[PDB]
Amino acid sequence: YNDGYDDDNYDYIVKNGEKWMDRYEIDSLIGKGSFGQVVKAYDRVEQEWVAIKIIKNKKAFLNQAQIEVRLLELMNKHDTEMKYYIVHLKRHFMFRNHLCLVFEMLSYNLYDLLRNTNFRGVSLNLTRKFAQQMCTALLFLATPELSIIHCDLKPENILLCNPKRSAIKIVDFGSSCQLGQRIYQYIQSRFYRSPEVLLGMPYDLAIDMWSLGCILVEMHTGEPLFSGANEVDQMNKIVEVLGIPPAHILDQAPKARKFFEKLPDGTWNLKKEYKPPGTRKLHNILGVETGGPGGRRAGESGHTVADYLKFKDLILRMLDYDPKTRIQPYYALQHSFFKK
Ligand SMILES: Cn1cc(-c2cc(C(=O)O)[nH]n2)cn1
Repeated sequence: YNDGYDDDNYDYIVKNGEKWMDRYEIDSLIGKGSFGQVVKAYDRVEQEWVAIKIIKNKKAFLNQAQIEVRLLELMNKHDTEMKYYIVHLKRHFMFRNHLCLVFEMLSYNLYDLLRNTNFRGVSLNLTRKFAQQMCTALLFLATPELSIIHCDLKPENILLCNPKRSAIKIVDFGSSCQLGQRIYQYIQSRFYRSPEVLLGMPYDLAIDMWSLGCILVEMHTGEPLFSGANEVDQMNKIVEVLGIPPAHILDQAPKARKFFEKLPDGTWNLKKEYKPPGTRKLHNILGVETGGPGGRRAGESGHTVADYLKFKDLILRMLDYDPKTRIQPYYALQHSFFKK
């Protein structure tokens, strides 16, 4: 395989200590994905640490990574400080028949941060810092020239700049596209997957705001909001919290009847275990009136009933079933939850 450089997965066989083009010293493997691998490397020439994404030696992944490079370079062009919430691609090159994207070195992902809380969550004040940054990132992505749908927002794809600060960036535009082909695909990681995608409808940038709402509840509670074992379980768990989707959505949805039944009067209900629809209130999940998630924020700074009510209002607006009326990033940033 590839003069002995590749395994039977078309991944490059990483050897710690290896030196590339008399410039990069491979330190270690920090990441694996469907695209290939991510390694920590010291760039001798610029005297800095870098994350090198080594794409599999297979034309499908190489072609996809060429779109990824194009989108990252498109974002890099922009003369705005909002692009500093997106991972910086420094350059790319072909090496031993692998396309390599050289990124800035970031730190732990938000999933590592949740594991460090022992899955009990971070303060509302830290959740607020992360929410403000992520809404600015999505405001940037929805710049008309860009119109980029990330398509895979989740804690694992949000990384701290460094382990000491609250500063974060979005990584992994490997699954990303520009708005244009209004088509259905099976996309987003299941826990963070929007009702429109579950329902087989075409998607737009609002799917990233759905994911963000799920992420921010999980950051504070310590656990995924909607942890489906499959699509039916995923939709059932969404309906536990938010109730039955609007009829005008289900009437247009190719996969409506995978989860719902149309009754003789044209109203819809869940198909033939689960809490009844709308019984698992976000009010109760967040512990608005009971000192936060499992009561653990009882008498803490900036954890008032009014603080929780603002958070709950913002999340409910991000978890709108209707992608047309789902809150857009600018209006999220104007939300009273951010007024301190
Ligand atoms: C620590 N670190 C990981 C990364 C990184 C970037 C990506 C990506 O864009 O796909 N994946 N991992 C950067 N720094």
